Amino acid sequence: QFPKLREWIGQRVIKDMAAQGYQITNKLFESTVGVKRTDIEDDNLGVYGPLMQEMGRAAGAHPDELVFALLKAGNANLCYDGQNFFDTDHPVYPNVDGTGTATTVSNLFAPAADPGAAWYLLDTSRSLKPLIYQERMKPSFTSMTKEDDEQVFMADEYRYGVRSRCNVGFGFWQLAAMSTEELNQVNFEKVYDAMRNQKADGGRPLDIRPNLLVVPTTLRSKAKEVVGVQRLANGADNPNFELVQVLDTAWLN
Amino acid sequence: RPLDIRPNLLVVPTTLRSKAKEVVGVQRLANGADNPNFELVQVLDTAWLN
Amino acid sequence: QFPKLREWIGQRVIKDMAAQGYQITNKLFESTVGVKRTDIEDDNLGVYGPL
Amino acid sequence: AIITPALISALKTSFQKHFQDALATAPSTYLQVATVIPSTTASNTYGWLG
Repeated sequence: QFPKLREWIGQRVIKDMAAQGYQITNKLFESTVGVKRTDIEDDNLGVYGPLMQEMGRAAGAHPDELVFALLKAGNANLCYDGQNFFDTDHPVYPNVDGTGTATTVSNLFAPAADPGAAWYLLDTSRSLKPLIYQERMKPSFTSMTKEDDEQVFMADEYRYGVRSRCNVGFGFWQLAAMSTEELNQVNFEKVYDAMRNQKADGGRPLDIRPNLLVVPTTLRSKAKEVVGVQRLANGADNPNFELVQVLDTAWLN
Repeated sequence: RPLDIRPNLLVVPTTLRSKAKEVVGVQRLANGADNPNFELVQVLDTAWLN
Repeated sequence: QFPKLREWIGQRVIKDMAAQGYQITNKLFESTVGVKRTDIEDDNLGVYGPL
Repeated sequence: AIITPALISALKTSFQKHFQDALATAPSTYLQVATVIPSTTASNTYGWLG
């Protein structure tokens, strides 16, 4: 960002910019299953050859596993700045900022708040190669003649999970998400306001607009009372009703 | 991999019918609040239970 | 289900799949009622007959 | 096959600019709390009648 405006006194202080870079390399993946000729050719029941479609759906489901495992491990993997994606010591010019809250008493499951409105989303994924498959169902195969048979069915995929700004995301607050009060409202509005109160390199607000709340299946009820209930226990409004849309996923924890 | 399970039916005997309908079937809980468990599971009342 | 994807390090790791089986046998039931010939064959009001 | 890891291992990359302008800045708001009065000299003196 361009340096902030300054009051003209004496000469000028010629400043410098700050270019940033992120590097990430593709990885190779494969799942392979081997069977025998006698097994399949003696399978008169026909409940042994859905291998093709099972393998196809495994390949289709791989990206979900990759992305959500990365989301789980965000507290361990590093973002561009140099710290963990979810860390308490994200650096600003002289300042230190934290995007992960704990309790050291009750930390079981972590909800996640993701402002996906921006052009670049969170925990992005890169697709270098689509899926490709192969079989061993002809006599001339080396595997077909290596033993009785090795009728392998495998997958080939080049992928790796990616991430983005580790300040636009706040995805670790394992304190609590639901109670009569102070867990239903405090720890959620806390994340919302902390994300809306971020400061950029230079001294300008980030303009964060949290819109997605991601929780495991176990915290969905807490998330739904936090957002999705119009009235309140005492008959009043829920000030956070319809504040952010919640999504329930079973690929985390 | 996760299993997709979508509960849609709650089976209770006659004696628990009132409790089941109160849990799911009432829109206002105590002070006009909203029931989070309204119209998510359909209750089945059968006398062939306990 | 098919095994999950694995990072490529050296050689393909040939995996195994599994199948499951369940079985149950039928059972035979009955309900029996005994009535007296003279009791029902003399029934003139039709009390018996919905049997 | 064999090659120095400072030429191929360095040039086997594709630069992309997705990260550019990913985030934004707080929108302008001073209009809702202030009027714009242009000035043509060092200072502006204001005067109104009682």
